[PDB]
Amino acid sequence: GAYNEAKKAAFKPADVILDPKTANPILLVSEDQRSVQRAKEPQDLPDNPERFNWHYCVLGCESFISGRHYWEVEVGDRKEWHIGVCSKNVQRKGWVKMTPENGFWTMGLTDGNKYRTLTEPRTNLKLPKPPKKVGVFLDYETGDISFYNAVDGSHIHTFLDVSFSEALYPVFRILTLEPTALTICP
Repeated sequence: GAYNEAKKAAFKPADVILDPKTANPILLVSEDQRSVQRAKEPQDLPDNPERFNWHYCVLGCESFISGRHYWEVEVGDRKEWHIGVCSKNVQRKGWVKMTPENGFWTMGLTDGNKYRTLTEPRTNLKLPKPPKKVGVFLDYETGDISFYNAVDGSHIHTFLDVSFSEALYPVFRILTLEPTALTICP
């Protein structure tokens, strides 16, 4: 409603571009670097330090170190996805649990209709109607990372008062093979 729109007025629209050097080798980044798909099996890519080698993750190219920013992700009719923000300084090699304590502030969908935070423990989110487009808001100085349905402005989750000192990236994760990609709205 009017509340989420005038919120949007106070946050700078970020132009998020996926970074192919960060993407786990099971992921494909599109030619326009706005969408991500999965491959049936891993591609042959370098194990460069930037790359997630266990988690099925990819980062934006640009990080945030101050200010208020937002971007929007077309999740569409996908059955599975997770999105949010992570530290520049997360562990990219080997497994770490994707939780706030490890520098991941994410939420998403599993099995078509189970929305959750990747808080520790996870928290189940009851969304009266499924989002097609998710708005992600970052306020670096307050420490808030929030998720909204970008069409009706309805709130999905906020991580409040996080203690940020680090650069933060947009992060995206997909586990499934589906016909619909995960796509950044410009």
